[PDB]
Amino acid sequence: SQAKVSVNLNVKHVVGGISEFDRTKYITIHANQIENEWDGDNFTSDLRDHFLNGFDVYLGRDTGGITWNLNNMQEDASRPGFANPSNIISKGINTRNNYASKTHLHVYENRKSNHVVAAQLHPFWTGESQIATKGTGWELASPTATGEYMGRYFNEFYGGNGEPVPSWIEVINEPAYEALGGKKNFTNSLQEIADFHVEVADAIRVQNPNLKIGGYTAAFPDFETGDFQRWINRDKLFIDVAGEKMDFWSWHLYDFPVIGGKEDIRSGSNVEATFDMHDHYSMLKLGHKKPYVISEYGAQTHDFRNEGWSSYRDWLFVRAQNSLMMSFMERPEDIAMAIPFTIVKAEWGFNTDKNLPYPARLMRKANEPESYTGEWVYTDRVKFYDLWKNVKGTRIDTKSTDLDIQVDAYVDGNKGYLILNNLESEETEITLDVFEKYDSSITNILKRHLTLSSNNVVIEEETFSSSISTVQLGAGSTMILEYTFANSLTIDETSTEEKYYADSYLQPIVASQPILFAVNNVVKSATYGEAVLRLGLGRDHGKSLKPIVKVNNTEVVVPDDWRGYDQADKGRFFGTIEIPVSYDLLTTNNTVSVEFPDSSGHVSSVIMQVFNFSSDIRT
Ligand SMILES: [Ca+2]
Ligand SMILES: [Ca+2]
Ligand SMILES: [Ca+2]
Repeated sequence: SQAKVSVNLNVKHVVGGISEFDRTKYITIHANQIENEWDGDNFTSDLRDHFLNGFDVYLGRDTGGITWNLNNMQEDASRPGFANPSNIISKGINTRNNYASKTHLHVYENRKSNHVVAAQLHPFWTGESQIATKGTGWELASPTATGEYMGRYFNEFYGGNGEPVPSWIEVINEPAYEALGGKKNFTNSLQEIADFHVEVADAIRVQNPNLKIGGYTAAFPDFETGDFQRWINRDKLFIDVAGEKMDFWSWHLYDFPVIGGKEDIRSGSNVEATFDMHDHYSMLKLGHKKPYVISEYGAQTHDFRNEGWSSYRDWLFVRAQNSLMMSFMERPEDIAMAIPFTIVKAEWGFNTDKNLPYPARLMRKANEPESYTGEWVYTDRVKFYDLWKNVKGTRIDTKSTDLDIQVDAYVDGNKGYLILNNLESEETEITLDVFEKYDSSITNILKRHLTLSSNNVVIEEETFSSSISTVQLGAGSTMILEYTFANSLTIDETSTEEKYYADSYLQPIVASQPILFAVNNVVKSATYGEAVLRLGLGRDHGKSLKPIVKVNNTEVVVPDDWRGYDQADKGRFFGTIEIPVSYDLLTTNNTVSVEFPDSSGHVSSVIMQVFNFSSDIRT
């Protein structure tokens, strides 16, 4: 594979007003610094420091606190099925006081800006699978009782002298996964879960109206399944039923690189189509977008579930998290918080029947996999953080000739961070076209290559004293070039990205029948720019993904090589084809014509991604 990556160090890339890397939202871990797992017999005396400070990692998410407390909360004697308010209060005092006493944890509040808390499914869920509180043995009366508890919980177990209230409250973790029949089900309705969210959110807001509340924390947002029936029955329905009650959308986005020997990957076009369709419908139905909390993402490793830790298994996660995070970094204004699902130790997740530890761990005992003994040492998932430890600064315009090379770049004064992320399993020779208007010289490039070498995660580093023109980006690998310039870079050009949504979505594809889309009110706020027509395509394998596309009745070239892999092992293709559209083809109200040679499937979403350049930066 070969790709040319253009890097315009003076062009700030703005979207939704955001043009700074937000490590508090992106470089995160599914932890809370209060968790005992940060302590213990660790390879270092201060794991919190070594990890959170050492790699400048942010927080975070936890569910056990609210779940344990509900599981052990006394019942309201006057209102069966409700948590007793005075016991929520009383227990909250002890929690806040305990927190206040953990003085050495208080510094890490400045890393908890996007604290996410989700209720676990039980005993919060009031549906058919509802169980009584594990400790006190009573069943939540209603979603209202659940929301009231949660509302009281967040009022009493946070604030005051205790832990600051979390910033993102997910109503309930992965409510549909089991109850609605799993990832391939598309017939079951999310109606009850949606009503659950509305009712819980109403009750939370009653107790605390200043909590951002989200749902439905989908385990697997798979919109295309069953001719998009799954989308209709679940995620569309959630927007329809709960949209006006949610402050944010919550998703878990997991690549499945090794599920029954299949490679079912969200990274690339699929996750893009997922955001695209959900955004598009949200625009059509609600008239606005909501931020996403990706409270779990990365990879799961099903074919390894009967195996312990391995570096390669960490790789599968590390590769997924990179490729997925790059997509989240393209949409900073839509991302409230994205947390790779990496638990510090997940001792609570140890599988005693299998004598295997939880798969998703920052730490492992040194003697693993051979023995669950020895001090806690890092898994190779730390290499992700190691690689990203320095990324900060102003996002600048980057571009790849190959959509499988996801590029981003951030300039922090005289430090430049160029991220090259390989969606594909091919090594790619990247030609670097780094343009800088003001001659500012490179004093140093630290080339940090996070890749798979001998089935282990490694960061291969080379250092350079002058510009480099080509790098080898490994298969599925991520490279950060940490540039140092003689002087702070002047970022006086601007690429303002605005996204525009067709007046229609989810359009059935009929052979030789053009699907006509209006993409209207496109502000061409500059003289120079470029646009990306984003066609969400949901089609069976074997159906064409190269429609004839016209923008304002001018035919535009549809790439044969879309962002990401082929999706062969996925149930079907669901992915956004990113179609270069020239700025001069764009007008205010645009028609998009999409015509396939074959029937079936749908143009799930149509988004015109418009980039408005302060100057002719492409030429
Ligand atoms: Ca770009
Ligand atoms: Ca390619
Ligand atoms: Ca591709």
